[PDB]
Amino acid sequence: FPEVVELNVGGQVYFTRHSTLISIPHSLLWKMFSPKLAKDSKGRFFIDRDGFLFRYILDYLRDRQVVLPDHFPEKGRLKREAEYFQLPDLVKLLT
Amino acid sequence: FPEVVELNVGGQVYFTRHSTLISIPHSLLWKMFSPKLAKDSKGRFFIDRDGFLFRYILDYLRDRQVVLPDHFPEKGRLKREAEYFQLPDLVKLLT
Amino acid sequence: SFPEVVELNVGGQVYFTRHSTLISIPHSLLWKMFSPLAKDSKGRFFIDRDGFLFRYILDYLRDRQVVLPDHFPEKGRLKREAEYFQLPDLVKLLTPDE
Amino acid sequence: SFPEVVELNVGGQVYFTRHSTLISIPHSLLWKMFSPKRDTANDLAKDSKGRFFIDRDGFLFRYILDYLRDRQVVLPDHFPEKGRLKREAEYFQLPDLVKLLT
Amino acid sequence: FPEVVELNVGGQVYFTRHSTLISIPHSLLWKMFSPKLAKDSKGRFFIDRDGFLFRYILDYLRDRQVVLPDHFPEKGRLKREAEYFQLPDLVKLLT
Repeated sequence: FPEVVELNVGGQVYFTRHSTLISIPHSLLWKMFSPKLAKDSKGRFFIDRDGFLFRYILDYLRDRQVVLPDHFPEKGRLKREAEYFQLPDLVKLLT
Repeated sequence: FPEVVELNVGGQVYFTRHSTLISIPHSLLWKMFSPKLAKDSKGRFFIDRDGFLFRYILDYLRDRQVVLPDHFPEKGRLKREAEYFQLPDLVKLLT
Repeated sequence: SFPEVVELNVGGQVYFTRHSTLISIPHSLLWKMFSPLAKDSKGRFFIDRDGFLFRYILDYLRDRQVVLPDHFPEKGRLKREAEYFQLPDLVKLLTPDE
Repeated sequence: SFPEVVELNVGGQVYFTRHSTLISIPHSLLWKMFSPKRDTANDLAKDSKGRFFIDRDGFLFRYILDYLRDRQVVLPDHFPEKGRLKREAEYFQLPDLVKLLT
Repeated sequence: FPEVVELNVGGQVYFTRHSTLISIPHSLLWKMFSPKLAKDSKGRFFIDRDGFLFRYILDYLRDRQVVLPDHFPEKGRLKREAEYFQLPDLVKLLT
């Protein structure tokens, strides 16, 4: 895997470090990006999840804490995304 | 059909796995993408439905459940979309 | 002729629909326009109307029915749009009796 | 030199309208701005994107644009800022719209 | 370093002057671009943060002040970004 990973999450393009994707052991992205996969038309790694919500999943992977926009109406949806990506501490934070 | 399908739903661009579109048998998207279609100017598969609501149709196809944003004012509209795409269990969840 | 999938620019908002949807209701304005027309700089068919309201006009053309968002504050404005597009049954659905 | 479909940037909000709509009311500001009666007249402010720029409230222009299209005013249900729009109609020099908003 | 620096901030491409990146001494971008790193697949300088919030970070580097859009819902998120980029005076302005 390259140092900088190019992702396509349900249509939205994200760039992150490989270390960020494998930062939390036993999580879904850690299982997927183990240093040892579906690709988009432009050769980007594809994740079949909501693109807009992934922005906050990424920031939780970067900081182990995520600040949400004022009057964020998708807390419950982000909790479901956190459940899918298997991030129990983020699930606890969003309950 | 490619592994990652590029969709244009009434103006809104979505990317999903082909398996996700054919996940529910006897549904409309299953009929449309059965391996045995209208295309946009940029060669994307076209769906003549509301683009904004398709976001929640996609998440239901991904998880066989969908979490909606807080104070979602388009439950009735999504129910009509679920009826069109022939997803009875999603229609039941929105009633 | 007209393509299968029509690219529209309605007062700034970009919409994509099937040509069959635009000519689904005979003697309506969109039927008159697309029966076999201004174009923007990007070559999209231009409609000089409110872009946000067109979303509900499109759904009425798709199903001959339209569900509106809860506490929709532009019922009167959509009625005016329905009048412009010459959709009498949609006008009747949006007109209050009291 | 004006295109059939004019791309406008009104204080941040992007609007698309026909050139005929902008010059529909003679002696109004948008008519002065866009009229080919200008003959040797070219300047109008443009944004970075190349769109014609109008230094006014973007949200209220929506109802100014609909008055030019229909020569009537259909407003959203429970619209509070009626005076602000009349002030916009005063700026765009639309006396008949001013009279409708009284 | 070139006069005009090409950046990739979590997917979003930004172009700025080298002087703007080193305008505030002892900040993270100063230490990164000092005349005395990570690169994207296309050879662009990579920053593993949120791409959308980074425009405001550049505005503060240019003018030493930042005007936010009316009803800006991401003040808290931009405060976290300001903390990461080590801009204490910007953090104080966002508290």
